[PDB]
Amino acid sequence: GKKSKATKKRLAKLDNQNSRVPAWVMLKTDRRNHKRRHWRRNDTDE
Amino acid sequence: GRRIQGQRRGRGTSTFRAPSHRYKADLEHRKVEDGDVIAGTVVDIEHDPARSAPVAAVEFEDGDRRLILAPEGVGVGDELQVGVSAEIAPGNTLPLAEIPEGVPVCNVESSPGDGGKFARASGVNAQLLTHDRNVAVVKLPSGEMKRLDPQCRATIGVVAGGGRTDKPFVKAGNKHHKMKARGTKWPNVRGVAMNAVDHPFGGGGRQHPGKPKSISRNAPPGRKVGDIASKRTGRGG
Amino acid sequence: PVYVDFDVPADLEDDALEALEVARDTGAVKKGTNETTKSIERGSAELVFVAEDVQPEEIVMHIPELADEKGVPFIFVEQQDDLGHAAGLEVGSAAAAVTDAGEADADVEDIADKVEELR
Amino acid sequence: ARSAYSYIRDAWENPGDGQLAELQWQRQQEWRNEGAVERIERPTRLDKARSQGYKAKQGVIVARVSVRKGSARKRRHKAGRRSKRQGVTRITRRKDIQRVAEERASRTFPNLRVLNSYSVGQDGRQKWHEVILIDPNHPAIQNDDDLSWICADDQADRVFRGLTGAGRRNRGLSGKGKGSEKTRPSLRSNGGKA
RNA sequence: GCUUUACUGCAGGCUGUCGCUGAGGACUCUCACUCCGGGAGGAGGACACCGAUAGCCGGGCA
RNA sequence: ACUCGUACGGUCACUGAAUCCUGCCCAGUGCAGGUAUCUGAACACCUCGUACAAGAGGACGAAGGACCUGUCAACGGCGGG
RNA sequence: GCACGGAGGCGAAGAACCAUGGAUUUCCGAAUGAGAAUCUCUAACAAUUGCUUCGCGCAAUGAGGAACCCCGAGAACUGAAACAUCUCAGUAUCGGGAGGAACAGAAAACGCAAUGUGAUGUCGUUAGUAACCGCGAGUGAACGCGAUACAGCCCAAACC
Ligand SMILES: [Cl-]
Ligand SMILES: [Cl-]
Ligand SMILES: [Cl-]
Ligand SMILES: [K+]
Ligand SMILES: [Mg+2]
Ligand SMILES: [Mg+2]
Ligand SMILES: [Mg+2]
Ligand SMILES: [Mg+2]
Ligand SMILES: [Mg+2]
Ligand SMILES: [Mg+2]
Ligand SMILES: [Mg+2]
Ligand SMILES: [Mg+2]
Ligand SMILES: [Mg+2]
Ligand SMILES: [Mg+2]
Ligand SMILES: [Mg+2]
Ligand SMILES: [Mg+2]
Ligand SMILES: [Mg+2]
Ligand SMILES: [Mg+2]
Ligand SMILES: [Mg+2]
Ligand SMILES: [Mg+2]
Ligand SMILES: [Mg+2]
Ligand SMILES: [Mg+2]
Ligand SMILES: [Mg+2]
Ligand code: NA
Ligand code: NA
Ligand code: NA
Ligand code: NA
Ligand code: NA
Ligand code: NA
Ligand code: NA
Ligand code: NA
Ligand code: NA
Ligand code: NA
Ligand code: NA
Ligand SMILES: [Sr+2]
Ligand SMILES: [Sr+2]
Ligand SMILES: [Sr+2]
Ligand SMILES: [Sr+2]
Ligand SMILES: [Sr+2]
Ligand SMILES: [Sr+2]
Ligand SMILES: [Sr+2]
Ligand SMILES: [Sr+2]
Ligand SMILES: [Sr+2]
Ligand SMILES: [Sr+2]
Repeated sequence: GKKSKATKKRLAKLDNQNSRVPAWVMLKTDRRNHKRRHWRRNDTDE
Repeated sequence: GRRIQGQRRGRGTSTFRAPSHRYKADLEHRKVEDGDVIAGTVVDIEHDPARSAPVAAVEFEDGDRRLILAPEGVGVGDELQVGVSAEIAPGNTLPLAEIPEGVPVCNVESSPGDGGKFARASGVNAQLLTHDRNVAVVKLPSGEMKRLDPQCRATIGVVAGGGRTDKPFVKAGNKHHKMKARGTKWPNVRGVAMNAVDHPFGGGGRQHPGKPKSISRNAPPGRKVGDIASKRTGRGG
Repeated sequence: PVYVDFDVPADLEDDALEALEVARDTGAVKKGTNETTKSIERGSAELVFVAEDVQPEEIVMHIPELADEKGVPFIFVEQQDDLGHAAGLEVGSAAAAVTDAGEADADVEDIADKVEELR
Repeated sequence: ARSAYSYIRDAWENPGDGQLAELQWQRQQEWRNEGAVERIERPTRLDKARSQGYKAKQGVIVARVSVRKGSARKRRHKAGRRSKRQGVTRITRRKDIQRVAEERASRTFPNLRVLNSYSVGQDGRQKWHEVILIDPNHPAIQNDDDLSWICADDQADRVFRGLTGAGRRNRGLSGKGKGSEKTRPSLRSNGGKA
């Protein structure tokens, strides 16, 4: 495929959202990333 | 039921359209103010996709290059004329009034100045019969006597490509190729061979129209199939 | 045009407007199709003018026949704005009536005559 | 005495006779070559316009509109219907042509509001109406004691809601008594049976 | 779903009539309107197209 | 749409290469043509009725039908004695 | 901030926090210079209008909103123990449009017929009455009365 600049920005975002909940959020909230996507198992928009 | 093929046609979808973007040009007579001082030279002979007949490219005095509905016997170099005074030779165009009776003509106008409507097919021709100050009588290819305005322009001679119909296609593949150059859906499936839902003649154990084929002129589209308002049928009598 | 049954010479028209121009400085004149219409109806009119470039024509179609059954003489003017200028208006005027001239009765008198003759 | 206006009026009582007959025969030729909505500097029927609220002032516009003559232009049912709902030919629409005309005019002049309209004839295949529209944003009108009412917010697009004279008549609102049980205060409020 | 001389209707076509629509059971004309022409102009013409209605046909469709 | 197409065209159908052939039937049904006479709606017209109107009847009568003709490589038929 | 971490910071120069008003407010979006799956290309009220100093100079429209409201388009399942008129229903759904509410509204009314009432909504009632209808199934008002709230005016023309 050929990605446009905008397409590329959205792909990047999705990639970033795919990171984990930082360790400290755990301690602070005294105890999951409900948006953990996989390139293979999932399918993004567009 | 479902609309029959004749009805699908009217929508003018791609399947039923002519390969227009592939067609060369409109072969209408040139427009002259008056005088007839219009002459050009046949610069080339070309094949016309839309009619399976040759057409001639002409270069006129004033610099107008245009394709023309060529009669039999026209070749490169030859000079053609178009006007009231134009000479009376094969390949020239002038109003019927100026044409001598008993002279085969082609690309005859229906209304003076339309550019030609009658006798344009391969090897055909109209026959100028009677002259007058009010009516020029022409005999068209179908054998019909047509009364026309003597002011209607035409081209002397018969259309090029005569005899085209004398040789058989021999095979489907040949029909195929010709059909692909026309606004026509081909091949043809018989009505009697379809389902009752697709045509008035469909249905039944064996194939056969379950009704007379001569249909009334007043029949609505969808029902007007078979022999339309036939005045008679068969070969007898 | 549908109400105009005769053409008035550019020169005759010239004399009339002039007569109308002095008619306002001296005598009395009416401006407007309505006021003109009432004068003819009241009979307080000597000569009425009717432009020929009136769109729509219904605004003045009645002037001709109304004047005839009232003996009041009438004359046509080519332009609408001229008639308005002659009547001393800053705008145009579809029709005008000279209600009792003034130091022009001599001409207005002749103008009427010249018209009758002009059929 | 009679107004000059009365004469225009009296002529239009029989548009088929007299001078008017000849004027129409001429005009319609030009009209037939005009568009669907042509703005005009002056009303063809002055008396009627003034009578309907017209005024020679800034913000007052008049436009002639033509519409195809006859009944509805309806498409036959593609799905099953009982004989009753199969009709196609003799069915007519519920809005009269004058109303269709007022709406087209108002669409052409989005910023203007329909004040009123009237007929100016027809031939065998179309009808013409002239429409008086007002510019609610022009100060010459915001100050007119006889027209400033049409400047209110609730008067916006009045024609599209039937607030016109032709609108109100066509909605069966003329009679104040017998026969208007299902028209007043609105067709919709009466279940749409009027 | 399909069929037809099943019942009842609806498109559609033919045909008469009224409006468009004018002048002098057959006729001429030109000015509306139509068509041909780049234009001038030519052809046709109160017909035709279109709106309305009436009779006939009408599994094409419900 | 067909159609930058014009009867050597293209639309609608039937049969299904070549070869040798393709009989009889137009009564019914279909299509088409004609039609003295018959039948055949509405508008306008006339009579009766109504101070008007509803309505009844009359005269005229288009396509259509009756009637006649053409037509089966048109639907189809080609038996019993 | 949700959010109870680590580090670090701010707050008596009165922070946090709350109310009111103001500042900032990327791109796409009615989306309006042209184009485009949120970007790009070379000065912009694009488009339709009114006014007009006739120059986009001054203005209007466009799109949104839970439903409510007004104007148009308008089914069928269903009921009638079938079904076609009828019914379901002017319902569902579709097109257009306004407001904080809409619409209606100062009699060419009513017609308890009168020596009577007196703009218009709406609520209660009048009443499943009158009326409609294969006179089947079903459909179905109004005047009046008791209430709520009340408010009446402006043009066209005549004459100027
Ligand atoms: Cl072929
Ligand atoms: Cl409006
Ligand atoms: Cl009362
Ligand atoms: K039903
Ligand atoms: Mg990573
Ligand atoms: Mg050509
Ligand atoms: Mg093809
Ligand atoms: Mg085949
Ligand atoms: Mg099969
Ligand atoms: Mg069938
Ligand atoms: Mg067979
Ligand atoms: Mg006043
Ligand atoms: Mg309400
Ligand atoms: Mg043309
Ligand atoms: Mg069926
Ligand atoms: Mg076979
Ligand atoms: Mg086979
Ligand atoms: Mg853009
Ligand atoms: Mg039932
Ligand atoms: Mg109903
Ligand atoms: Mg029953
Ligand atoms: Mg009901
Ligand atoms: Mg009542
Ligand atoms: Na994937
Ligand atoms: Na508007
Ligand atoms: Na089925
Ligand atoms: Na037979
Ligand atoms: Na903000
Ligand atoms: Na703007
Ligand atoms: Na501007
Ligand atoms: Na049942
Ligand atoms: Na059933
Ligand atoms: Na019923
Ligand atoms: Na009482
Ligand atoms: Sr996979
Ligand atoms: Sr051509
Ligand atoms: Sr041409
Ligand atoms: Sr069959
Ligand atoms: Sr034979
Ligand atoms: Sr002026
Ligand atoms: Sr709006
Ligand atoms: Sr064979
Ligand atoms: Sr026969
Ligand atoms: Sr009150």
